[PDB]
Amino acid sequence: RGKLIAVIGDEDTVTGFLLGGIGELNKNRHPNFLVVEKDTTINEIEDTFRQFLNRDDIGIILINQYIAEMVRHALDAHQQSIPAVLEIPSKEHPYDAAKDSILRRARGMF
Amino acid sequence: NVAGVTLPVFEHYHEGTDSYELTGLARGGEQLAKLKRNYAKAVELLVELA
Amino acid sequence: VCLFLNLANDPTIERIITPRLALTTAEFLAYQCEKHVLVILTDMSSYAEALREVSAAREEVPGRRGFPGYMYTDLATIYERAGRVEGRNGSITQIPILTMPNDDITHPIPDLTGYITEGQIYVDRQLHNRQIYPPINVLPSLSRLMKSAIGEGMTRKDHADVSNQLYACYAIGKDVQAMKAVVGEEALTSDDLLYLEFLQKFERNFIAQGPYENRTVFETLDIGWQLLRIFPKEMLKRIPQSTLSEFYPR
Repeated sequence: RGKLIAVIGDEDTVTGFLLGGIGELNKNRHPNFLVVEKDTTINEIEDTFRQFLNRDDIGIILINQYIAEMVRHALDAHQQSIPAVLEIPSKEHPYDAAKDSILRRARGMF
Repeated sequence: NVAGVTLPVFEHYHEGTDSYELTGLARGGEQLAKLKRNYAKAVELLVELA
Repeated sequence: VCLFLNLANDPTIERIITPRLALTTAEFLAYQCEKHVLVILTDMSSYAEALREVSAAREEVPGRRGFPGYMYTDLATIYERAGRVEGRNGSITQIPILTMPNDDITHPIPDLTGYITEGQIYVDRQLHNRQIYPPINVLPSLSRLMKSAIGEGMTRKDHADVSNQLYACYAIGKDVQAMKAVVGEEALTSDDLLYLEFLQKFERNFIAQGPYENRTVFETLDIGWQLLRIFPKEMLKRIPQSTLSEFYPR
């Protein structure tokens, strides 16, 4: 109740997660997503992720893995716990155990 | 609680306010229905992982 | 029984000759009449104090921490009037009793008594305040010649294994009760819940006895088995399987 899930994928993934049942508009008409294609740049990616974090109602941020591949700097600087952040695979590139920020702390235990 | 530490986890209170009810009654039936079943179960599983 | 009573207001020279009368009588009895004598000497610390007094009367400079420099030899001429001898059918067993000043284990009297005797029994204060009698702590206590006293033809064939297993289970249960306080009693195993019932049953049924209750060795070992039958036969690791077959199923 007090917190909502939130997405950053593509059009197909945000529609998949609306079918799942997540996706919401702010009382300022801000969405729980930011669709990215060949158009927008990475500065938009990173300040969108920043305003995703600082927003004090978001608990579970899903981010497709191939999205996070170049903004690893934005999410590795994240060190708290409750702004949970999961990287998701898809058909372009499936799940890779290498570029994970939560398997970051499992050094040696593999 | 674990040995005095308070690990925070998540509860999935299931709300119901389904807006996607039109969804082409005659254009897309069982297909989209099972699709949203799949993706809702996936949402809950990833809540668990979070 | 032959009782030699020396009181705190008696002459302090008589305290020097009390244990020597006791041991002269014991030697007569054991080595000329061939009895088995047990000699109990209560508060050797008072003997040490009387020794210090009669030493200072000779104008001798004190020694380490007050007591004369020759206190080892004087205690040894008392503790060594014991043992079995060849050709006689009698023995002398000695049970000195001390009070440790300031509960210190390195004071001259306990420290020197440790160099002459074989083992020790410990009367504990945490067990006394918890209202347990007799308040004997079995973890620091030891008998250096137990291996010789027990076994087949002396007490019973299962003595050493029952004792080893009771010691092991008691130490493990103490550790479990330590972990229980930080981990919580709702996050303990089912095998750690057995090491916490053994603890209560052991201290209240095995150790705690009763000041007028005489338990022969076989009653003691049967109580030990009644306590060891809390654990499945597969957890008693220190008992050989050739004995877990004869005494466990009862």
